[PDB]
Amino acid sequence: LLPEVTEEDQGRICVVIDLDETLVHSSFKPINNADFIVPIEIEGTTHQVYVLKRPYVDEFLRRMGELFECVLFTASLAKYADPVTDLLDRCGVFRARLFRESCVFHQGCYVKDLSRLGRDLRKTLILDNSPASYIFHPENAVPVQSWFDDMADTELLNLIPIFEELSGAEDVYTSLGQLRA
Ligand SMILES: [Mg+2]
Repeated sequence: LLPEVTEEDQGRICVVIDLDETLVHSSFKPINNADFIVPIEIEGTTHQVYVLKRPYVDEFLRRMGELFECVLFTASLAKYADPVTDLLDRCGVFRARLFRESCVFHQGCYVKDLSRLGRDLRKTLILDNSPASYIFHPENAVPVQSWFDDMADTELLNLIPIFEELSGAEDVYTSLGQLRA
């Protein structure tokens, strides 16, 4: 599902990161406030999508790129997720981008089956505001609050030390256990 790990990612934990409401929040409603506007052609017609970036996402993503092998894994469709991530990931942090079709369908949910990834699950984390994405691996999860438009959010700032603590772990199940301890 994922390309072979690179030379530089060699010993790194693999962190799977969701897009909508975790890193960004999108809408069809025009706003003046928006960080990006992306044209998406819908059933062959063209819809402006207005995207707000979550506070600190740029610095959060940069640090993560220094510490982990970062993957984007979203249940949204590529035609949306690729341009939005292209503009969001202004430093090239994501090694891979997986979309709706790499998810499994579980009666109406799209689950991110971490075991299809080709990485040691003892060295994999998932960051996602929907517990339904991680039905099969809640023990690898680092939950995060949904975000929409709150400019005073500091959740990604709060989480940086957390991942800083985790980044050298040999088994995430032990580490998350001691973090929660
Ligand atoms: Mg989400």
